[PDB]
Amino acid sequence: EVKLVESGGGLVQSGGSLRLSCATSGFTFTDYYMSWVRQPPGKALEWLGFIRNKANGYTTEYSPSVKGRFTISRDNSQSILYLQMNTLRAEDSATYYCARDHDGYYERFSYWGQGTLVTVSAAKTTPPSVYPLAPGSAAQTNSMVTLGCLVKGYFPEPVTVTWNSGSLSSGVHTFPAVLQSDLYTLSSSVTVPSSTWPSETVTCNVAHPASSTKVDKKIVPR
Amino acid sequence: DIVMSQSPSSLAVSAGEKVTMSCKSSQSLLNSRTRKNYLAWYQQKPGQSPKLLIYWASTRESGVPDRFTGSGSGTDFTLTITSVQAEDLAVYYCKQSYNLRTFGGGTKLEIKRADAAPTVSIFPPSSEQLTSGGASVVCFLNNFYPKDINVKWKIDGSERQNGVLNSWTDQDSKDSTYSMSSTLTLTKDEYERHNSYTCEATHKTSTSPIVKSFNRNEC
Ligand SMILES: O=C(O)[C@@]1(O)C[C@@H](O)[C@@H](O)[C@@H]([C@H](O)CO)O1
Ligand SMILES: [Mg+2]
Ligand SMILES: [Zn+2]
Repeated sequence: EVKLVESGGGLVQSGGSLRLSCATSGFTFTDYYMSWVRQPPGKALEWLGFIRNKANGYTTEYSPSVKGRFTISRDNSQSILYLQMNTLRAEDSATYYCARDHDGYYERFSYWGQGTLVTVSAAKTTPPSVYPLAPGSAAQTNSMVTLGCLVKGYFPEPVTVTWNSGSLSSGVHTFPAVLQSDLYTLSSSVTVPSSTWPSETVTCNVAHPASSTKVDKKIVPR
Repeated sequence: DIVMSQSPSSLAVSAGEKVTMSCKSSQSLLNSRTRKNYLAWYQQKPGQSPKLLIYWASTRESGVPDRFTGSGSGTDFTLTITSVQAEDLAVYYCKQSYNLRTFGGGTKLEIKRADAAPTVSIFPPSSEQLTSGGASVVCFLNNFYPKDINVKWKIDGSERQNGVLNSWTDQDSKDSTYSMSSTLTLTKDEYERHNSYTCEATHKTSTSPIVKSFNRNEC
């Protein structure tokens, strides 16, 4: 299997520097150009630069938008791709992707990483408060029951939420975070048969990488 | 100097129907040496990375369904989707690689489906939140269509608008519905001055609002 995995994203202040890495496997790394592409939240993809393959001396090119400020490199022993960013500004806040590029024959980006989120801001890292969402003395018995978790007051993005360590997958909605007085809040709902809860356990697993927060919140009745 | 532009910015299509979208380059992408157009299409589903669909304008990548077809040449390209499926919900980007690389601005494809009423659930503040002085009340409005919806919060029968935040999900990849969360935040002191908390949803699927409520005395 081909694998590309970005790492290194997180919070940085304006004017700072930050280096992203992209670990690859499942293909002959040296045969391929590699590109970095970024995407501000809810905006379009922007190509940033590439580094060529061994046949082309591993030379680099950049978009005018970052040339002279961003530098791309590669570790050909370990098949890792790098992106060094300097003098960062708000406009640089985005999800950064690495992508496999040209091989000398095909014109395509065959594979993309999952992306790493960079946030440029002066605000401080704040861990989330995670609160269970259980029905009050409501109808409850409707063949189904909807539970949730409120993930409140964190910074920066992102957070991850799963249910029953991913075991509950269908019937889950996670609502996009909203920014308020410098803090994000989101919620997640999960829907299951009420014969199964609270007969069986339902727990939301929340992680906030910026603060290395890991939370398991069991949803308890009453 | 290769400007890429796409059209439309967005549209919606019902399942089973055809989708047509356009991509223009400020200069020809046809490479004279290889006689191919250096133009690729990518699909970015909600919450996912982009995925290669078509390259060399018309070559369909292995593992990509036949209903996706790229066409065009020179400065003008088209991606056609026949028999659209719910899962095709995505933003579609075109990208030139004739001179370095440049992406178009994307086309957002929404799926049209039959109107559906929301399923509404209300949740009182947890004891763990109240302990620290705050009180959030949450309402889920799940699996409805179309996206437009109104939520009102009433406390002891009176509407309250301040301290309310709303968030819609992206359309669902399987049932083409939306969901939305409405969260009302109060201080503990103010939460404890009132008894009834109500979230009312008005959606075009009924002239009757769907009302969910809880009373603090009953907690
Ligand atoms: O600049 C290049 O290294 C490259 O080979 C990249 C290719 O994608 C392609 O753009 C090519 C041009 O067609 C020139 O041959 O240049
Ligand atoms: Mg749904
Ligand atoms: Zn050069």
